[PDB]
Amino acid sequence: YVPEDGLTAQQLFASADGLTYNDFLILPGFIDFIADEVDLTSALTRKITLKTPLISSPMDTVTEADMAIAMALMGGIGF
Amino acid sequence: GGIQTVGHVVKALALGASTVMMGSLLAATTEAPGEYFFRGMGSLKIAQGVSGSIQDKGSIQKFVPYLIAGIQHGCQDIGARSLDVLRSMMYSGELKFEKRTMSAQIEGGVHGLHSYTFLPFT
Amino acid sequence: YVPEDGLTAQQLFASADGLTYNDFLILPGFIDFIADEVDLTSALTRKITLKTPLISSPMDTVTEADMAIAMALMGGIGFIHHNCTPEFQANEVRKVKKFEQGFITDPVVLSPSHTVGDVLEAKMRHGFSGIPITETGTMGSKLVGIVTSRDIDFDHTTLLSEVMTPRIELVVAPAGVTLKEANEILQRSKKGKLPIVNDCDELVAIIARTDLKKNRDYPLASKDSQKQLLCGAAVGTREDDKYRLDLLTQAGVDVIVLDSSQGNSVYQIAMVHYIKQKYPHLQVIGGNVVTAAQAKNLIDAGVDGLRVGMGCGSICITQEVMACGRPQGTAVYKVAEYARRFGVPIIADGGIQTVGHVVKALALGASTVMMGSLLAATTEAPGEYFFRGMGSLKIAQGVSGSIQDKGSIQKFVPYLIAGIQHGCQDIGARSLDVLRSMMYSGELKFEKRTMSAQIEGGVHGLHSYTFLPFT
Amino acid sequence: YVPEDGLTAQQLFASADGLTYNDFLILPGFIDFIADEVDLTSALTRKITLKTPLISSPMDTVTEADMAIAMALMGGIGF
Ligand SMILES: NC(=O)c1ccc[n+]([C@@H]2O[C@H](COP(=O)([O-])OP(=O)(O)OC[C@H]3O[C@@H](n4cnc5c(N)ncnc54)[C@H](O)[C@@H]3O)[C@@H](O)[C@H]2O)c1
Ligand SMILES: Nc1nc2c(ncn2[C@@H]2O[C@H](COP(=O)(O)OP(=O)(O)OP(=O)(O)O)[C@@H](O)[C@H]2O)c(=O)[nH]1
Ligand SMILES: Nc1nc2c(ncn2[C@@H]2O[C@H](COP(=O)(O)OP(=O)(O)OP(=O)(O)O)[C@@H](O)[C@H]2O)c(=O)[nH]1
Ligand SMILES: Nc1ncnc2c1ncn2[C@@H]1O[C@H](COP(=O)(O)OP(=O)(O)OP(=O)(O)O)[C@@H](O)[C@H]1O
Ligand SMILES: O=c1[nH]cnc2c1ncn2[C@@H]1O[C@H](COP(=O)(O)O)[C@@H](O)[C@H]1O
Ligand SMILES: O=c1[nH]cnc2c1ncn2[C@@H]1O[C@H](COP(=O)(O)O)[C@@H](O)[C@H]1O
Repeated sequence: YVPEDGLTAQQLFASADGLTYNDFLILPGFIDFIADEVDLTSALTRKITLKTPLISSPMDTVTEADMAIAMALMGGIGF
Repeated sequence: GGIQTVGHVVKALALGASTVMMGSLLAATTEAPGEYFFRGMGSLKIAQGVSGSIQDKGSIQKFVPYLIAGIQHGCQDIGARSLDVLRSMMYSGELKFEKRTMSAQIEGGVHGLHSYTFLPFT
Repeated sequence: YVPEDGLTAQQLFASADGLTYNDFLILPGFIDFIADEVDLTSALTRKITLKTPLISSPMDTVTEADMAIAMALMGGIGFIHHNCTPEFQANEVRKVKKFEQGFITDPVVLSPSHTVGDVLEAKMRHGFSGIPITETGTMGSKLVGIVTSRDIDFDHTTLLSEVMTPRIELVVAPAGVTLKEANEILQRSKKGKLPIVNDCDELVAIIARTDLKKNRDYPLASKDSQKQLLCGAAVGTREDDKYRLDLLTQAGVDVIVLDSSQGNSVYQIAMVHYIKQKYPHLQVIGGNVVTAAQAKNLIDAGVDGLRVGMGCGSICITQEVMACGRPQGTAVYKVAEYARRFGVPIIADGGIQTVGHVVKALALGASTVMMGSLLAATTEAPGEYFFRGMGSLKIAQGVSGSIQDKGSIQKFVPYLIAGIQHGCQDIGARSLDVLRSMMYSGELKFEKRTMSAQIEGGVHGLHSYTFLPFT
Repeated sequence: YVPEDGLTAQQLFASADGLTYNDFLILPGFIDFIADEVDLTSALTRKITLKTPLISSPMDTVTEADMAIAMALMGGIGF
């Protein structure tokens, strides 16, 4: 038996202090697989599944046609 | 002091007490001093005790085996192979407690019945 | 805009203080429906759905055959206690299953050479009086006639051939016809019995007017695909329980519950594995668990249901004989919030004293509620009156009590249903499933009830009084 | 994975509210042994080990010679 350490997400966010990404960490676990085996298939909407989570934001300094092509080729999607 | 039942004996053994010393639980028995009908040692300059009476409970040689079996079953229901393992479990944090408010205390011999008898095998 | 009041279930139970049913309340909501509209269809195990959540606990002072019948008729289910000979338990389950039948596939029959005394003897022995008659005195023979009570309203030495209604007169339906058409020809016939014979004129099975009359009378009964009452039985975890279970399944049990003070043990898990190997079609309900850790390994073993609660029974002295236990409200909440992910329903047993406790238990995630003392003194309960925990006697786990008698189940349970319906209607839940979804999403909110708020039930402002529930 | 339930002894007694035996419970665990297998050997003092924890209190209404004998015979000790 080994005691549990750290806060669940629910416990962490219950305090209502306004956390951001730079304000908490995830404690490690157990490794029994090569890194490349991880699968990133993610769902964009309820009928589109992307093989990677990456998306490019719709802005006039990013996501041209030539970037939407080059980001759809790599598994993501561009707006 | 305070030991009234096997539950209290095991609770005291769980909290770190190596042994448990009994008073009233053994006061009325075939081996206890005096005689029957049908006392705190400071009970009499000031009264530290009281003079009581108890229902008689047979003999120690027939009553203590029940008190041992109750302890064994109480630890077996917890998963401790011995008292030392039970106290080690309490110390390491493996054995966990729950608080018992009054409305959870009344859930022992609940008063749903009109009358009853106990008959412990003793 | 109106501010939110009260604590969600999660907020109420996060403090970890050990709440019970008498230690909190549910704040009301909005009413836009008549009480009778509420729907109580509850799930016993993963393949049994009961039209009411009431269960009778397996004990030697409750759940006879005559109470399992009278509680299955009213929509619930009853578990036959296992403090009896295995043949006795099998007989109890047989009598539970042979109350209403549909196709009576094993009717007792006689040959024409028998005697009116024999027919009367069989009547006194079982209860059925419409004895079919076949040439060989068995199912595999020509149907020659039938003898019923109306034929014997009287001499006892006369043979059945002199009292039978012959086959030339009988109105019979050809075998292989669906149940509906069989009932149609029975009802146009205006006669009590409709034997069923095949194209070879050989008796196959019979149906009775009284079975469909019982269906008409009891709309909420619980039945299987053969239209015969649903029965459950309890069994221990010793070795002899294997032969016990063999006998039980011979009787025709539908659901079996493992009986143990603490469920989480290698012996219970071995029984679960044996059951799910020998009888894959039988639903097994796990033992008494009060924690997620206890529930997990029973779920893995493959219990189709879970019994939650330990130490809180009315007749239970476990909390005093040993130090283990957990308050009923916290126990039911915290094993029913975990079980829900795997679909195994929960049966919160013990501590139920009132309709308020029944509804409180069903609000906290318990799919069904199992009752003890509430049903112990009734016309259908075992024993006799004047004017007992199953471990009450090496050590006393129970107590022998007495209760004030409460009439019959068939007149007591409708009030118990109406109370639940009104309690949910006052909250605004169209059904128990909606109530538990409300509890889970956070819409249904609770309030704590200190002692000075508990004393505000039947307050002691009165000198004396009477209750008179319509029952 | 299954979440932990209940309070450790340290957590239970940290509040400093004055608990007694009738004020808390012990949650159950796992059973893989017959009850009789449990061993109760307990230590009275640093050089006396009793095969059972039971002791009889020293009082004038208990622990005669005839009870000290009958309690030492059963594994305990009497004062
Ligand atoms: N409210 C409660 O939680 C509660 C508490 C105590 C008793 N009860 C009731 O009392 C009745 C019996 O309780 P019980 O605890 O005596 O049940 P039980 O005797 O069937 O099981 C308890 C004991 O049986 C032993 N056991 C089980 N299978 C075994 C096997 N194969 N080999 C060896 N030992 C084995 C266990 O180790 C344990 O000591 C039941 O009706 C039960 O529900 C209920
Ligand atoms: N002979 C016989 N027929 C039955 C029995 N129970 C139901 N039936 C028939 O099976 C059909 C059941 O459909 P309904 O009567 O519409 O519905 P119900 O009463 O809810 O039926 P259950 O779901 O069995 O309660 C009808 O034809 C009934 O007459 C029974 O015990 N015996
Ligand atoms: N009212 C009434 N019911 C009858 C009569 N004869 C038989 N029955 C009922 O027919 C019903 C049919 O259901 P079952 O009990 O399953 O019938 P069975 O399986 O043939 O026989 P038993 O188990 O012996 O009762 C029985 O419950 C009997 O009570 C009779 O003369 N009058
Ligand atoms: N299929 C059938 N066709 C014709 N007559 C039948 C048939 N089955 C039974 N009978 C006869 O009809 C008469 C009454 O049958 P029924 O089944 O209504 O009696 P019962 O229900 O046993 O009597 P009770 O009036 O006590 O309820 C008897 O003479 C019986 O033998
Ligand atoms: O006279 C007395 N006054 C106060 N405490 C006493 C007296 N005599 C014995 N005790 C203590 O009280 C205990 C008995 O309590 P019991 O276990 O509940 O019966 C023992 O722990 C004693 O040492
Ligand atoms: O003999 C016993 N000792 C301890 N608990 C029992 C015993 N018999 C039945 N029980 C349980 O106690 C309950 C009955 O409590 P009630 O609902 O308050 O009457 C059911 O949940 C049972 O399974």
